[PDB]
Amino acid sequence: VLKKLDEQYQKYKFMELNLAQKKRRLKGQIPEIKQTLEILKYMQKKKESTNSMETRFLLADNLYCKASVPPTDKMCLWLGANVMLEYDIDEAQALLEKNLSTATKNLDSLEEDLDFLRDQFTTTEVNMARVY
Amino acid sequence: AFTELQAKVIDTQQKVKLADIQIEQLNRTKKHAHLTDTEIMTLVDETNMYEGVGRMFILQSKEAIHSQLLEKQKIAEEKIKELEQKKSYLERSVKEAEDNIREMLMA
Amino acid sequence: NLPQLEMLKNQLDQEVEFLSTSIAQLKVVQTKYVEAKDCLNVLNKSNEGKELLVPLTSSMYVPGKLHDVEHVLIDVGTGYYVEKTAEDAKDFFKRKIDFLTKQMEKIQPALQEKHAMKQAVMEMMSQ
Amino acid sequence: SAEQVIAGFNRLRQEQRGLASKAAELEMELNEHSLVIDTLKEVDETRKCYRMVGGVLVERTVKEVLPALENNKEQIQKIIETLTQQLQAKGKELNEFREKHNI
Amino acid sequence: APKTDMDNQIVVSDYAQMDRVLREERAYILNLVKQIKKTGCNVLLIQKSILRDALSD
Amino acid sequence: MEEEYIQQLCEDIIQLKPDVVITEKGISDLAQHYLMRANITAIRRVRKTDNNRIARACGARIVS
Amino acid sequence: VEKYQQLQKDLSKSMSGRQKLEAQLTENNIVKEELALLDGSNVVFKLLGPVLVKQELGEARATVGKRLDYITAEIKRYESQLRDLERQSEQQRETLAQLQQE
Amino acid sequence: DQQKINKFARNTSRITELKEEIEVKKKQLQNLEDACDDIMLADDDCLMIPYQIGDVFISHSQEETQEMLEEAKKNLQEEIDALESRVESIQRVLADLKVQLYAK
Repeated sequence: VLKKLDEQYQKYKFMELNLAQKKRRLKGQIPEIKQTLEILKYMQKKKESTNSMETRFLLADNLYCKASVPPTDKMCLWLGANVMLEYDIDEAQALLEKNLSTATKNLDSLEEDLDFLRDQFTTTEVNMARVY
Repeated sequence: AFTELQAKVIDTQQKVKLADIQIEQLNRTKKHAHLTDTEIMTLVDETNMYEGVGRMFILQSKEAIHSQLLEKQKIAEEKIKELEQKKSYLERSVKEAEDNIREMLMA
Repeated sequence: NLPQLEMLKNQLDQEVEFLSTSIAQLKVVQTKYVEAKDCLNVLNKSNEGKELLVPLTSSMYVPGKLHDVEHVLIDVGTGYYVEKTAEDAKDFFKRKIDFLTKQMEKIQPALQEKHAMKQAVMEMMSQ
Repeated sequence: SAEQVIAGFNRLRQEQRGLASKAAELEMELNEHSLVIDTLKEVDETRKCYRMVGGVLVERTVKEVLPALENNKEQIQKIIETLTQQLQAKGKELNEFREKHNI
Repeated sequence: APKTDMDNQIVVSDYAQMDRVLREERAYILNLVKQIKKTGCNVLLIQKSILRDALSD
Repeated sequence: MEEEYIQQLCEDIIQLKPDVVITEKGISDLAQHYLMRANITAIRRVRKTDNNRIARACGARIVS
Repeated sequence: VEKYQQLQKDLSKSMSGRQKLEAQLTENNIVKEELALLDGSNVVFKLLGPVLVKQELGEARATVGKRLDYITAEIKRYESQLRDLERQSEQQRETLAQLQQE
Repeated sequence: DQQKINKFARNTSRITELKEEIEVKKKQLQNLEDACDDIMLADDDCLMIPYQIGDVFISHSQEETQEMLEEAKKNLQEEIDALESRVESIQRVLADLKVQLYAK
């Protein structure tokens, strides 16, 4: 019967592509935190204060203060929940590297969990559209 | 005549609205502006307290950081009056032009 | 016939949406110039040499020692940067706000005008 | 009253779509809660910590961080849940009354 | 440099197009300028910019 | 502040105690409305020729 | 019909980049004032490419002028391509419209 | 549906992502290339070039600020190739999933 597969591929693909949608969101969170350390990494110079180099302080997107950076070896980091925490060059090197693949994998299964909801939304609807 | 007396009731009823929630927002802004003081006031002396507005957080001493921040409280406390003053004045205006609509109708 | 009056109503709905958005955003973009204006008052105040915690990258914040409070940027031109005096930078912030201000301003004259004409079409609608 | 069932059937046909609209939204908020508790228990409490609040970055002890970090995190999940709940609890009326109104 | 769409060398339907080739026009006109003083001109007679292509000021 | 200047003059107008004020120079949508709020009938959209007729109606002049 | 659209399509396409030039052009003038204003009072910076080069004052103004100029030229680029892409649509319209119809 | 129907649709959609990522890695490689020219264009040894690392712009002679980009260039170049033949790889499956749809 054509009536089943027809109502199905629709309501497979609705929730299906949502997963291809809900797949790619989290690999979208990778480059944010992937580029992070690399910035710190070109910065990190060991046995030196990290960011000891030449800099121009970013106050805003209009104003900058060209300034002599070198601080203590630390990176104050954003943990969310309005708690900033002050890490050092390694914790940072760790914390921020950790946040990379946590964006990488949430791609997979968050797509996957509804990948059988795409079918269950589907198969629930195909009887639901036919018999009703 | 009436049109200019119609025009003030419209210009009021639209602009009387916003000031009413505007005072409300600042009453809120007074709070964290005060509360963001207490949280660093909670640390009795902290010079690794960073007062900063945006992205940059510059190191300062909590003291003037608080002196700012009871004013920031106050500043965020302030316009509520103006924003209540702007409020109460307009409701008085909408009926005036509403009246000279009606009395000049009757005359 | 029947759809044409149906067409221009929600048409003029969105111009309201667009302009209210544009003034909102041109209420937004102005706000950061005084930000660039005010952050310079702070750096003058505390001193060159205070620890600055500036963002490094996503969730990353990087420290630094304050220097050159008189050396402060104006971003203008297409791709160009003029670092300016502590005085000068705060000026063009104020400027580019005011450039944006009437830019922001006339939006609501454009904003408010588009709704009543939707209404005028919505008036004819229920007519 | 034929406006009820086709609304109900669709309101029964909507929410199985509406799972993702909830599962995608909360996930956008759920992605944040992970970074909240974890790197805390990753980092020591031995050092200083910040709290980032209105117009002010308050240096605040890690002992203040954990409660500011952990408590409200547990609290946020309640409302964001109920948030999308009423998003799709609002439409059912909209699906109910439009049938009544637009029939 | 030759006048292309105004006085100088541009090809763009898009900014990537313009930002890449903008390297070319800017530098050489400076060089062609350079060589003139390199050719020992203390004064320069430039006949009319119509008797010219143009001189970018 | 538009209110005050109307009144302070219209109170100067009230200083001569009218009801009818035929308003020629300085006519304002607030001017009659205040006078109409003053319950002083303020006759606007009017000629100074009328007011010259009125300058000869009370035998008066018109006052800057 | 699709043939009519690409020409409409590429029209506003290459129209898009040509406009924002003028705002850049506008700020190119805005910086000239400041490049006439700066003696280099505070460090002058071109930024082109992911590098931020050391920039000097005197080379910056002729640059932004060229930048002004180069951009100013780019009003003409598509204003050629405007009528180009504008025309090829119109030509096919009455055809493709009627082609859509019958 | 069928499994092919679920696989054939997912493959073309997985052809989509794989061709996406091939593309994006040219233009940094282009602009990093472009940037190697712009530092080279002015103030090289004669003046001191900050190379942009986040907000800290490392000031030195000319060579590295190009070579810095080159490091950002080198990796980005050779990433393009893996996803190139993978579209090529996954399209064969699709082109194989194409005929698997019709024969049955």
